Amino acid sequence: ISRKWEKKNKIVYPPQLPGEPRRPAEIYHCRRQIKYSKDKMWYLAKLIRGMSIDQALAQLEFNDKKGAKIIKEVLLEAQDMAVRDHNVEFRSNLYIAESTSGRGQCLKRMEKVYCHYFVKLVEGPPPPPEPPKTAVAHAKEYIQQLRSRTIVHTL
Amino acid sequence: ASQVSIRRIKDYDANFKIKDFPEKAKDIFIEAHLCLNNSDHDRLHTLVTEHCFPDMTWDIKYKTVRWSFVESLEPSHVVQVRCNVYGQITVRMHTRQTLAIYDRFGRLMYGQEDVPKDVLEYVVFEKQLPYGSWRMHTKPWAPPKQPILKTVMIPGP
Amino acid sequence: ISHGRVFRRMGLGPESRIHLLRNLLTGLVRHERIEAPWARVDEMRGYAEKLIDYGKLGDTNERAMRMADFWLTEKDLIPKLFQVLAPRYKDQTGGYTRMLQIPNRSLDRAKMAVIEYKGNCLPPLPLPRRDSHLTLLNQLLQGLRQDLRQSQ
Amino acid sequence: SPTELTEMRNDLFNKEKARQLSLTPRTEKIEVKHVGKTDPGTVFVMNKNISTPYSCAMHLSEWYCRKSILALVDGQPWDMYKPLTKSCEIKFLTFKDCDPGEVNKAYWRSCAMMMGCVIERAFKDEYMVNLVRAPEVPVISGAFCYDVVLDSKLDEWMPTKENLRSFTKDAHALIYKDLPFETLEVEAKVALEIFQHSKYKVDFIEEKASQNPERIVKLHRIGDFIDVSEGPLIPRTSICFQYEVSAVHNLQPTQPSLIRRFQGVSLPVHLRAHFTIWDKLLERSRK
Amino acid sequence: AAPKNRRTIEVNRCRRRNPQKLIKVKNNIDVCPECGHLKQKHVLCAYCYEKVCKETAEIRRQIGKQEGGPFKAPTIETVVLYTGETPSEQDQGKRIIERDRKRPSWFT
Ligand SMILES: [Mg+2]
Ligand SMILES: [Zn+2]
Repeated sequence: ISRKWEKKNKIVYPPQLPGEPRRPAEIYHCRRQIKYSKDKMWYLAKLIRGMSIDQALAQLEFNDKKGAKIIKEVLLEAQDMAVRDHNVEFRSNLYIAESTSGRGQCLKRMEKVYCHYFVKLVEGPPPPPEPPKTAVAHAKEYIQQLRSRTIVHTL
Repeated sequence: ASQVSIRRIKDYDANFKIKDFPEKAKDIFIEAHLCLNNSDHDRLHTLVTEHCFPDMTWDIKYKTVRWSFVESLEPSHVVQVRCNVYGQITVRMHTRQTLAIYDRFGRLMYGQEDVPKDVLEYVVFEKQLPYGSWRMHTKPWAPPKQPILKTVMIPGP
Repeated sequence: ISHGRVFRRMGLGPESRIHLLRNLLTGLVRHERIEAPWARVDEMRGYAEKLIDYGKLGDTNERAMRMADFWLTEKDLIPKLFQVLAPRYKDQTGGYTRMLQIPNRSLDRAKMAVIEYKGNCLPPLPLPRRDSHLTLLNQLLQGLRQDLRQSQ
Repeated sequence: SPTELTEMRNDLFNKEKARQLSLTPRTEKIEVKHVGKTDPGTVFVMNKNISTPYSCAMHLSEWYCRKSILALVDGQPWDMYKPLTKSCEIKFLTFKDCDPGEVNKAYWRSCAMMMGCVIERAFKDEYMVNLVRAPEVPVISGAFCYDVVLDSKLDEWMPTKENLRSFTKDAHALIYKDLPFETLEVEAKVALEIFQHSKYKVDFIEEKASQNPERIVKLHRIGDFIDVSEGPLIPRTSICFQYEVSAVHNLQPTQPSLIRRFQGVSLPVHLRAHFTIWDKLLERSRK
Repeated sequence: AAPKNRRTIEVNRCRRRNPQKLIKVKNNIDVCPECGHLKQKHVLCAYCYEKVCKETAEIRRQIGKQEGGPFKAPTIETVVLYTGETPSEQDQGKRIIERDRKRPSWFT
């Protein structure tokens, strides 16, 4: 029983200088004791891993699994808290920075499974996906490796 | 004016420095508003009662306020005092403040840094009528308001 | 192998299949709109169509009366079939029922479907319209309408 | 030396932009009421001369930003990036509303401006290209036209299909670059006190505001390019997906010069048209 | 039979997180262009359908209250009329199911 996640919304950074880039805000949120396995919640958690909040809600509204509505309620509460307390400007300017599912506590009869859901929303637009490794990049790195060979085992 | 209520003050306190009251009031005002910028709310516990301490401390957590006092426009003069009695004393004050609140990530969300600007106050101190000492208790026709840096939405009914 | 078998398999056998479809069809004739699992409605649509076809022949025919006796269970509906539904479609020669898909069922996440008899009194289903005729692509296609009509 | 003319335009453009933006007196607040069947009855509280309709759209949902293409405030079209100015009423116009009139007009004049920023730099520096105008044509017509005047040395040059292909590739580069259409309201004197290089648009510049009671005009900027148009433009150049300049025309009264006319046709990402329908549409972009 | 060896977390991760087992991102969601709610293309707007089913249920409750009991399927058409709506010239001889709220804008 460790309540660490909800304590990362309390780190008070130092007041920004007028020069440095505006720091993107954050909000951490968690749902505890979801009556649902973790090896099933993981798929929903990974689905919405790298997409903005509104697309995530859209994708969850139309998925069949039982945990979809739990994740949706969690994300809505997170968005409301982010606007109301964490001084976020636009409630659509958020994206799922981290989404994960973890084990839970309660007892057996045959384990009665439980799970927690952990979400970190980061202000700003989604980062673009890592592009595919173009053939020129592969040739460039192969040349780099060919050009770092030294005479092995001598002066 | 209200000498009938102030008779209780004279009887109980037995000191009643009437003209020193503005000085003490200004001192406690600047002190209380001075220690809102350090997370050192323990002394703010004894500088304000539980009536208006919980709001003055909870709605400021995770907000790096940096207040400041720069001048008093004119000397502060006492106002009418009324008075199973907690002694409430109201003091009018024209002061010169600067204020710059920040969010828990360090981004400005109210006021400018120096911007030394004037403020009008109807402050009200209260004190147990014993050991309990002076405590700020409360703070206008229609003075203007400085906007917020943030743009908001008000949903429909 | 199931090449060219048009009948679904449902219920506890052929007979239970006919009885399930019969209850669905009776509900449809009684209320004129029912929400049921998609596959069952798709199986029952053909039967509802042919029921209206039999009902057009009218009371006097005996074959149609026997058929509507079997396929309607609360007999108060047989009047309706022969005096409200079949008369209503004296013009249409086909397609008396519209079938849509709707949000999956909350409990068992089955594929649902609302099926109704065209022209009833009920509030209209939110049918999906096509794009307005004034949209960019439609406007360009309208220009092509004109320019092709004049040439021909 | 055109490569310095662009700088001579942009420097003063940014100068006026900055001097206008600096006029705002410490972030005043305005209230924007939202009307329309979707999410009705909301009250945005925006910044008097900083927040744009996008700043309102993003408040509602990513869907509004992705789908919105123009903004009505006080019931007149208003570009998405153009700052608001007073407590107003707002609504968002898309491509799929029942009456996408204003949106279609804005889309096509924006495509005209893009074709301008493509053609101008298309030629070899030793030639002299001068943009005449973006003649407003109805969407029903079949293509958007842009009137330019080439130098007299090219009278014996009707462009070949390969050069049109090059034009199209360059325009596709422009859309692929994904630059916005910044706007700027300016007093009409910029066109009469600096822009001496306006030789044929020297006529349009009085058409800007000589007709309207006020003495202010609209400037639109793709980025290291400037030109006027008669209405709002779509927010990003990425909106266009299918694009093609088909051919060119000439007007017979060849006394002033050869007023070449460039035809093009395009569609947004939303309203993509299948391959064969697109071929048919192109065939009619040659009239 | 039975396993001969435990299977490691690596093999289990190469099975459980294989793409074939992942949840696919749906490419067919959009916004009801007029109503402004989420929907799939080939399916009805859920909010609109619920607001239709509510009215259908209210109409049917009135129908039941008027027909009395079971086994009373009428032999004539039916028309439903909201407040301040006299039976039109086309609806005479058709059962009327009165309702006591203003006709919905979406009811044509
Ligand atoms: Mg079965
Ligand atoms: Zn809808």
